[PDB]
Amino acid sequence: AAKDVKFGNDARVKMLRGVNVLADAVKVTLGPKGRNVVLDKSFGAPTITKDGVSVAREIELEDKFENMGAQMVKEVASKANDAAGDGTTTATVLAQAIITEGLKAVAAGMNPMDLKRGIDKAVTAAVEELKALSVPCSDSKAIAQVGTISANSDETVGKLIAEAMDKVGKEGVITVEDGTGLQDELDVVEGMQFDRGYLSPYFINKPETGAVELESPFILLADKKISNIREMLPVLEAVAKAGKPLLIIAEDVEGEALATLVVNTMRGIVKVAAVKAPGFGDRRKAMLQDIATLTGGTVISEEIGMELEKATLEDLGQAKRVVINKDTTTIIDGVGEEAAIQGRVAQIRQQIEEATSDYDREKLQERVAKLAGGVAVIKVGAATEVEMKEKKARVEDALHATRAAVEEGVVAGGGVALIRVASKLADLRGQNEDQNVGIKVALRAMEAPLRQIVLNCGEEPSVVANTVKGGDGNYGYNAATEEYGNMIDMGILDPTKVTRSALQYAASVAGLMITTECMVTDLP
Amino acid sequence: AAKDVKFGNDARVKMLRGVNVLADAVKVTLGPKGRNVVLDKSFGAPTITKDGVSVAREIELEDKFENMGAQMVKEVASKANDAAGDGTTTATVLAQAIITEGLKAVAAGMNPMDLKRGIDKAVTAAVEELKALSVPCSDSKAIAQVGTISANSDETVGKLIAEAMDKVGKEGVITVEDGTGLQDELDVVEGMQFDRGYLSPYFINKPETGAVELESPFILLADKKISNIREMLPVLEAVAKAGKPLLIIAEDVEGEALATLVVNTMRGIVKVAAVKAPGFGDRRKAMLQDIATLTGGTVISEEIGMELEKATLEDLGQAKRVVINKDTTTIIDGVGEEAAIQGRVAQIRQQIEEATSDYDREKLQERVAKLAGGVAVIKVGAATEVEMKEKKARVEDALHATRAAVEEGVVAGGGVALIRVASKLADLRGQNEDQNVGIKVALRAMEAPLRQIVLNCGEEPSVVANTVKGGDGNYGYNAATEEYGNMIDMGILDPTKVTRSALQYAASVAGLMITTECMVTDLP
Amino acid sequence: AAKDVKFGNDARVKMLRGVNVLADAVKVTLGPKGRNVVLDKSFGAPTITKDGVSVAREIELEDKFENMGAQMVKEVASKANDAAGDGTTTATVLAQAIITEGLKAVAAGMNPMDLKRGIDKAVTAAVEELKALSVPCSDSKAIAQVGTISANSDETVGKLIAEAMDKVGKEGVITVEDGTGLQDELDVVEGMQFDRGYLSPYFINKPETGAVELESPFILLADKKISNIREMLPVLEAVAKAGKPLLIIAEDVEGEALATLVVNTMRGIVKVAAVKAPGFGDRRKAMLQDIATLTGGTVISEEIGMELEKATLEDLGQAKRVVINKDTTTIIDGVGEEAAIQGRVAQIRQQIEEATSDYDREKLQERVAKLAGGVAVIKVGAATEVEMKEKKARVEDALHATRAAVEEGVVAGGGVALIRVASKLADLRGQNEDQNVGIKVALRAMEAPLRQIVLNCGEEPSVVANTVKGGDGNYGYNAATEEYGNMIDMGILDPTKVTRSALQYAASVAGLMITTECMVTDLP
Repeated sequence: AAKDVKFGNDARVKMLRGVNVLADAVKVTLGPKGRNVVLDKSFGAPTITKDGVSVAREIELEDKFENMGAQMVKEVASKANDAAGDGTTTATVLAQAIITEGLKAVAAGMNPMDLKRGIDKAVTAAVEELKALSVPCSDSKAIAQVGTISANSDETVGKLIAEAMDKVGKEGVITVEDGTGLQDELDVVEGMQFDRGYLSPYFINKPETGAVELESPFILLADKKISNIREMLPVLEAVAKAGKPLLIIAEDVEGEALATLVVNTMRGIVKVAAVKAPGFGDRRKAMLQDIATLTGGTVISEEIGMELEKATLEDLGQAKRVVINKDTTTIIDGVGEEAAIQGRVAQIRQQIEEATSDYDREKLQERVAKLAGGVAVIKVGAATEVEMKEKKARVEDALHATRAAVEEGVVAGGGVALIRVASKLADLRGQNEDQNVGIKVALRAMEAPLRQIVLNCGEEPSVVANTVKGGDGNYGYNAATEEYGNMIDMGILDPTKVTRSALQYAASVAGLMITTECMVTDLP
Repeated sequence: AAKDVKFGNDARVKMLRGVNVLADAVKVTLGPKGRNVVLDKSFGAPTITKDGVSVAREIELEDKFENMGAQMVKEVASKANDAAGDGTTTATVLAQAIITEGLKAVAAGMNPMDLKRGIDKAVTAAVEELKALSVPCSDSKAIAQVGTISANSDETVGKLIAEAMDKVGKEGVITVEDGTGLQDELDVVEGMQFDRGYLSPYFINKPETGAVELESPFILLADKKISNIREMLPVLEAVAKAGKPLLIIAEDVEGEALATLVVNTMRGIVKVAAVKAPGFGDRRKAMLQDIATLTGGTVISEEIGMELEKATLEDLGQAKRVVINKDTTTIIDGVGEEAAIQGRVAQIRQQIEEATSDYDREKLQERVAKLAGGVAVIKVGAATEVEMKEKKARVEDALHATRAAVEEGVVAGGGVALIRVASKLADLRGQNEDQNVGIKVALRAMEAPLRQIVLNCGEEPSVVANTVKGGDGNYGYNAATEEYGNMIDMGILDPTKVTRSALQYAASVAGLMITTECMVTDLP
Repeated sequence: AAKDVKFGNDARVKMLRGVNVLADAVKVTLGPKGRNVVLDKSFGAPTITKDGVSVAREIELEDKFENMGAQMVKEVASKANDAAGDGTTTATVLAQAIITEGLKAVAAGMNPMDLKRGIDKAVTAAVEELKALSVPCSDSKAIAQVGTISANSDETVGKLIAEAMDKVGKEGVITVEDGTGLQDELDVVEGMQFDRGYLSPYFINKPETGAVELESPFILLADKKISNIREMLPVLEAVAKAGKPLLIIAEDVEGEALATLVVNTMRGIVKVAAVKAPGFGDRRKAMLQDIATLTGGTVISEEIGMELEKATLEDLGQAKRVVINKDTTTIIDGVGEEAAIQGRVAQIRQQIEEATSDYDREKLQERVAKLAGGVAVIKVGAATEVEMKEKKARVEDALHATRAAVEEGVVAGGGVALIRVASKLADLRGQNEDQNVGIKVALRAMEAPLRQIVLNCGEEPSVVANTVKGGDGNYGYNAATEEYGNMIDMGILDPTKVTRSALQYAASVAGLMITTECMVTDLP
């Protein structure tokens, strides 16, 4: 369509107003004294969140140009989220900051392109700086501190999380769902288990709820359904022989097998029952050897060198016992050597370091966790729904933050780290003057986080910042207690990684943004 | 789409105007001197209700922002209803209340987030408080009082309700339907009975209307239909032998079977007839063992280790007699040991405490009531339809209220309970000042219910409230009689559970709401 | 539709405003001190580029006539891209330039048609001129210089490119993809390899990730799928005898074959496995002889004078070994004489020089590179996405530019070359006066590039231009260092070919454009 082009200052200005609106709408939610924003929804009821990125996304401006600037900055808040799911708001603040200044300098008559570089360098610099301050977050305490700090100062959270991690381990999986009650709840799965119920409800062992407890069973794995393919009695009778319970897994099982199966297990002929494998072809199949191997079984390559009956009783796997309901199955413990275990695990290392990451390493580690480690889930408590949301939301950030803290350590919160590394680069210079300004600009913006925080407390951003800059190391203002001191001893930690991503992502765009000289878009 | 963001005061105000509209439109219906509201409907004729939640839902504002506010408070009114189906209006009032004050304090320049905490704490407190005053509602008298009080002071109601509960028991099921005449009517089903008529209309025993009364029959249950599968005479003749009438249940029955059956019961060979089982597959089948075991019969696992004829006359279950029409069957009594009865009941305990609640525990408790207790239904009398609606409505509120009072006890109505526990927390304080205000705010709001009721009587809300606050325990104003006294002895009872939910749900949202600093929505 | 015709000056003016808009919007991005532009997108986020042609495309004007003018000049910026993927901005500058002056001269009352010729001639001349100064770019140093200068002065780029070229050779292929990290990364494939993984995952030789390494295998090539056509064991067993591993290639393979194949390679009968050929019918088949001939194999003319088993073990090709995962296959080295190699290559010469050029000579030289040379890929580093683009973008430009400098040499950048050849034609004349102006016009415009560059540095375009014109040979202003000197010694090189296309394409349209006397289009 016919366009509307704008150059220089006009364009910039527009762009900036755009940015500001977005920014301003995200600032409000920064820090312990951060406030909330309400996002409307034709869908259901409006949403109340303090999650910066959540906000960002909803901002769209009528002014095509104002809008563009907004639509750009929006991505820092975004990328920041994909990186480590937290720090979003914070990040944004820095862009807002950088850009403002930047533009002011371009308006000053400097070459934007050098400004950019000056900034870029000043940042590359600022990063090593942080990696310096980053200190390992390893004890459960520290971890509880980041979770807590992340969840807008909710101890219960960090506390819970810390626990989970302390249990499921390092490669143990952790997820959060809506809770039934109003209290938060932590459930931890032990050993091997999955989401499959029994097809033979009649085959319930001891307890109710479909509770099956095949004492010392022989696990059996397949690659097809069993309508009338019931042929396999050898294998079957082989255990009727040993007189041990039997667990089964495969594409499925028709009543033909079940029926007879019912009365067999009934008459006391053979205590047995079966449940379907995971889910999709490559899925389920991809997950069985593990199972077998675990319990010491011999998966049936219905597709390779094997067949139905085509298999001995010793091929089966063995485990202490099992527990099944109409939706889940669990193995108490399949006697299978660690040489096998860590083995089946070791081969997961390539699966691990994958160029797929998102979705891959996900369902991946899951098994990895079930394959020796543990799986945990958290149920968030809330009276309302607009509450469960917000709540469960913050719970995840924290969940991520901790994950980031662990892999990349932490540094002093309250935006002191940055403010601190800024002083450290007070002597950083570039190829030319513009560039030096470009650097100064950035350093200057690094005070943003801190003083937005302060401002969210109705206090002098500039006065605090000062006294804070006067200090050393981790001397920092505690907005919550309204008194200075050691940010770390006070447990106000920021996972090094977020602080870093926020600065990078922020600049990465701000940088470009301030080098706009023309803008094109459609007509009103 | 292009948005419209609003920050601080502006946003808040709008939000509040929105709340108010909603609230105000729901207040009007509070208390005995509560009035009605009319909800238009393109559908048919307008609706006239005094049900707060019914109203809330209908409120939508043109001002995107005023609307958001309303869309939010609307949820308290809602949740309150999912929780215990009553107190809705009341709940709302508190929010309205909490928010008003809250905002005023934010305007005062206080940190909203502490305000929130202050409130939250003040509430957690207020709750134990109630759990304190809650006293067991067990006698039918009390139960009639909550029903009555619930149904805007209609004794006939509480009266009827009390009766029902007194009959069907504790686990007996109770439902309300539009009645035929103008008088309310209570029907109570005794023993076992469902909604299936006879396929063989010709097989009518004694009375008319298709009235069947097979004396000392043999009940038979299957899992299939019988077109030409008429093969089964062994089992048949076995009874022709015994000379007893026969009842049948299964997926269905074709004339082939019927035809022959007709003349058989006719010529006096075998007095019999049958009727289809419950409804859906997993439905009906799920409901048969129960039938069997009861009368002492052996359901036919047409699908498992069983077939047609394959079953002895002894497998059949027995009962005194039965009564069927063209739409309902009923077993006078199937001699089946209590070992079996309570057994089939005890195993319902897991079905009971189910993470399904809504829809599950319903049809569930139903059978439960039929497997020992009793079932009841109420027919509401009304000349018109616009009446039959309102009437029948309130009837349920009470039906729920009672249910709630039973399980969670009760406390003094007139919003005295709250006003009372408020005084009890006159010394509650929080971590900082803002928080103390936050608390104070909340206590202050707990006078809302009471003084709205008063206002709904054209009387000094503040004057009453005072005298009421001067009193102790359950001293309370009786809006209806316009005179003070003991709220309990007067039978003005509120099921503890509602009073509690209304406060919780109300705060839960209100709290968040007063921490709004920005709002985003689409353009006008 | 009803039209709107405009004649002479009116039309022209409109047409010009149109051009200017477009032009002006592309100028901003010229040179090291070039700035960026933002192209909005309803799609996702806005785009930030410095790529002239990228911009051009987005420009459309509301004024039907102003629009036409823009729609015209737009093609120079365009064609310039199809020609050598760079110089786009620059080209545009010249048109803008030529047109302006031209029109002014038509307004001067000259015959436009001669103006055109004068220009055309002036250009043909200027071209030989360049071809004169063009000097061979052959050393890696020079090659990195154009890369670098093309990628807005990024050495890392020219550096990287220089290397790749220095590896893959002259006919080696080079491509750029988004990298994983933030660092740019260069990967170079050695020998023969394509994008096909193993269908027999179980057939993983040594390493994980599905790593197969058939040591000294026999390669097999076919023209069909092998479900049950398993027939061919003579061929199979043939190698089972020689005890060598085996690689296969054809339409496909079904389990029937795999399954058995599995246990064979398992039992240590015959270590083998297979992977599908390239892709489409003509495709895959097109690429096999090459493979065969390479390893010294005999492709199976399943469609001609051959069949399944119909083929001896000696038909098979042989290679050191192979490397396969779930996605790619690679031959370490098929022992195949060079008489064969360069032969299968020599025949590619006709394929090469083709009238299809685009898409033809692409996938073409690919094999060519794989049939003796080497394949290379570059991964671009970027924190954001809006960065990864711009970055990766320029990277290609350079990738192109080099490609051009090599085949057509280079000349002095900073638009000196042109300004230089301009002085060389100071005595060029044509058939009549108008024509002489036509020439003069053109020469005059060749200062455009230079002084736009200067202007993008906030400096006197005319002042620099002078001092630069006062110089000789490669004396030129260095915008970046803001100081004059030898453009070549400074490594500021422009692939001769681009400079030429830019001038040509520019004039080609400009010329015509200035001979507009009427314009037709639709009504507003």
